[PDB]
Amino acid sequence: IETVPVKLKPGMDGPKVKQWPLTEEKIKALVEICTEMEKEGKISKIGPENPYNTPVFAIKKKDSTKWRKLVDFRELNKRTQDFWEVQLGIPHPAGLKKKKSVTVLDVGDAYFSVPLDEDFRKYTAFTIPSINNETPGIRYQYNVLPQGWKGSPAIFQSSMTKILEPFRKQNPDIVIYQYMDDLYVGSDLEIGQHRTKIEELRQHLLRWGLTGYELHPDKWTVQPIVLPEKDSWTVNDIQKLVGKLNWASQIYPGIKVRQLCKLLRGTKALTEVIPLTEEAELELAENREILKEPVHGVYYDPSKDLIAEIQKQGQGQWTYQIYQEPFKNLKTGKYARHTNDVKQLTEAVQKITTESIVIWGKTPKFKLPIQKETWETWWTEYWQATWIPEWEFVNTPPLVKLWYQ
Amino acid sequence: PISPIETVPVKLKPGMDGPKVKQWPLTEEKIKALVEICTEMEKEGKISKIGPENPYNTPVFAIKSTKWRKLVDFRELNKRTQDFWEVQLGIPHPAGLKKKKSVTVLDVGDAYFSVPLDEDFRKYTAFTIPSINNETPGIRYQYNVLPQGWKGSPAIFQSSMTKILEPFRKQNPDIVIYQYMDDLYVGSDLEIGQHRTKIEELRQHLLRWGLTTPDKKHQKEPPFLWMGYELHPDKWTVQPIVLPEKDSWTVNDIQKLVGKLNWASQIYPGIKVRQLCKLLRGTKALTEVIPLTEEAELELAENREILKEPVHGVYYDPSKDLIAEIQKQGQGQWTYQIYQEPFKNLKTGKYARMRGAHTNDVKQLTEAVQKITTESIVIWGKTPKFKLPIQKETWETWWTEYWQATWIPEWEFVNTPPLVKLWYQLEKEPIVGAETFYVDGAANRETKLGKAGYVTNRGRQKVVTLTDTTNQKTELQAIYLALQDSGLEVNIVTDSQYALGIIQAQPDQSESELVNQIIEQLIKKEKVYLAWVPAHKGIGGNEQVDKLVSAGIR
Ligand SMILES: NC(=O)c1[nH]c2ccc(Br)cc2c1S(=O)(=O)N1CCCC1
Repeated sequence: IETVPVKLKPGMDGPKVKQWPLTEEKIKALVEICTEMEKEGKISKIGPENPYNTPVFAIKKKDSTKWRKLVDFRELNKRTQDFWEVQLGIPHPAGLKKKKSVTVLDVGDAYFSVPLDEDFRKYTAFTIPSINNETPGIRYQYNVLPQGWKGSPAIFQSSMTKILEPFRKQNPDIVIYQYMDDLYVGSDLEIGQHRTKIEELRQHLLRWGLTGYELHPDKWTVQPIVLPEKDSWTVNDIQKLVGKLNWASQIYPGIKVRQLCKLLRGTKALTEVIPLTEEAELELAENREILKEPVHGVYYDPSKDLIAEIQKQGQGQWTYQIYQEPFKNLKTGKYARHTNDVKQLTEAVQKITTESIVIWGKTPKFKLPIQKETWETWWTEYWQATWIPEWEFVNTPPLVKLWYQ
Repeated sequence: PISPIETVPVKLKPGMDGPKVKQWPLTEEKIKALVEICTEMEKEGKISKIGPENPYNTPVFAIKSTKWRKLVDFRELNKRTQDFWEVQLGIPHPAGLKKKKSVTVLDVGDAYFSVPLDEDFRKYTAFTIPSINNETPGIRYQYNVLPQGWKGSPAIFQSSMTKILEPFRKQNPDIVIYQYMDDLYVGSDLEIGQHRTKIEELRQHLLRWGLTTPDKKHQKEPPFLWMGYELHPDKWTVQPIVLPEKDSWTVNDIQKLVGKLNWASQIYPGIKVRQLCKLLRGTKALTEVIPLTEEAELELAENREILKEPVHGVYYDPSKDLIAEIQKQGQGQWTYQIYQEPFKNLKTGKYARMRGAHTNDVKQLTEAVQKITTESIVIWGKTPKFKLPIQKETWETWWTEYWQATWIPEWEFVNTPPLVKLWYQLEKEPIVGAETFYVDGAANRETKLGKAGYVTNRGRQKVVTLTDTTNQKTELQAIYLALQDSGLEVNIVTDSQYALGIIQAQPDQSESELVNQIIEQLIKKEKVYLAWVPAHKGIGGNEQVDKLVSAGIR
């Protein structure tokens, strides 16, 4: 077979990303996996004259005892964005998010049958480290389209189309979208009928080598800002209410506080019960109405990155907002739960990323309420996805969490 | 002997040609010394003569205790050479090694000079011995082997040695060989006789690959001094640490001491450095004398006491769990020890780090665990089981209510005071029967002056003036006023998200002395409820302290 030439981003070099430290059992799982890939010609050992590096990890992958190798091509993907995105971009379908049922299927094995351009191989270099650095790292590079590299689906596009052609012709109303190593399959069929079509799809993929996760985008609704409903309002209660309402505005147009504040004149005790002058009740009355509805005026801009912020609410609950301009929320939601904070945050991240792929065809850059190092040591312990989003580490603002509870 | 090993292909950086630096004229004695050195190197295959057809050049020098040495200045070729993969990604920690019955070190003779250089690259290694008084040409050579001082040498050497060792390793998996620069450490659990025998078999497999190594009678006996360590087959310690006796200490003397104490801290437990370090703050010249503060003198004395009498660590038994214990040594100082068998330390360490501006022992302990967890993954490939001076209820109460996520590996409480604890708590609800203080601060950016104050629901008010402040400082000054004038039980309402965030995280220590004064007050109270309201709304007491505090300062 022939190879498609690949170039980096002009006056841009390859990735030189440090390999993070791995545990004994992940190192052994990788040595085993890599020894088998090499035997099959998928990757080859390399010399000191390759100064590139991309990190590598081992994950389990949902309800499986088997170890999966996971390559972090976040940097290489950044250095090849003109190739996979402009040159060979994969259109994302707007109808996908509308389907009642969306099934995710792992189609990454497809890639190892396609060879990689010889002059690009070197940039796919990675290392298997040893414990205590007692031996030198095992160095390899790829000979075939690697999993996790956004150039692989871009290149394999034409073959995927040939493969899905009969199934698509026979089922004009089912939407199939490829994102990285997965296929997203949506339909409006009744569930047993949807699962039946999925098995049929697996039969076609099976004829070409290839060999799931179940969403319901159409059932992805609200997650407003809620206001309290109560009898007996305190000075302290009112203040909290205007604080939240005051913050609700900036994002929501119409929020009014004058009447709520008029209730609070003078220098009162916090524990002072204060009867809501009907003038007021009509205010949070219309505010409550404002808050139940959608933004208005906020649209997705494809030329902009998606950001996702997450707040730890406590007792298994986490809140999140996705946006491009701060306060211009494209989406808000929640995620709820042996589970520590890291394991739960890890699942919330994967959940938000998958919805984001379904909705916009792209992943968000996450702002994580956690110490970098803690995240770094723990994330792969519970990571199951084959992609990795971008992330930063932040310190949650005090009030932000209460406003989203 | 130059190794029969395959060659590593080398390239110049993209869009660059080889070096072309002119040779400075040398003295006659230098030219002569160089002519002798090269003819000998050429008569051994290390270098080869070339002509005026090759156009590259690198300076050569000659230096002298009375024997001549050749010096090739590869600076320019180095800048044009491609980057390579890193030689070592880290160095092993002795605590991570396994105990060994017999251990030997073979130093590789003429290391670099035994490995061939890519044929297509030799050309850029061209150098010229100049003619006498430069009148005439020059003798021109190029390298056939890895040059001393060349960028790619270390990596190409190690890669070659890795390729050469594989065959042996496969046939002897029960044997450890560690590659370090030009040395080879060889360890086994064999009886002295069969170890000596496997060495010889190694020394000969290397010999077949063009690499010489010292024979028995010539190879060193443990303990092996390596990387600042002293290694025995059954134990390890740091190399001999001498803390000088000095009447006067200069910055350079304190810096060196601090580095030796930091190095010893890997195995001598309880080593302290904070008071000695405080002295290096500000600083004058490396030569200037620094009087030792009291504190600095107590720390030194305490360190001196810890250091008299050797201490050694044991090696790693991969069949057993690792236990890490941590103790609070004082304000911001933590000390830890790692063992597998109670009290036989593999290693020790200390942690001090201030993460942020305001902090608490709960957050510091948890940061210390993180630092140890990471170090463990590195040294042993597994996390340890921790023993912490913090009660389980304390930890879960904190982690549970805090906004940041966390996860510690498996741990158990251990009663070694001081125990970690939270010093005060804020109320979840307003206190009935408590005076309410509405606080506020204001600062003028032009003049840098401001005012801090309060108005209570029970009649009081106060405004204080401040002279070289900031808004942030006024808002904190305001909260402090309310805590001074209030007596146990109080409700404080601020419009400062900044001051709120700080207090809500239950700080026990801060970089800000004002913050420390607030903390000292908070610990004195019975009950404190603290709440926030948006500024510039009609909000009662707030609008009043705002106008009070704004007067003249905006
Ligand atoms: N790999 C090991 O587990 C190991 N263990 C040792 C114990 C004592 C001595 Br002396 C050397 C050793 C060695 S070694 O010789 O390989 N080498 C010493 C420097 C770092 C590793």
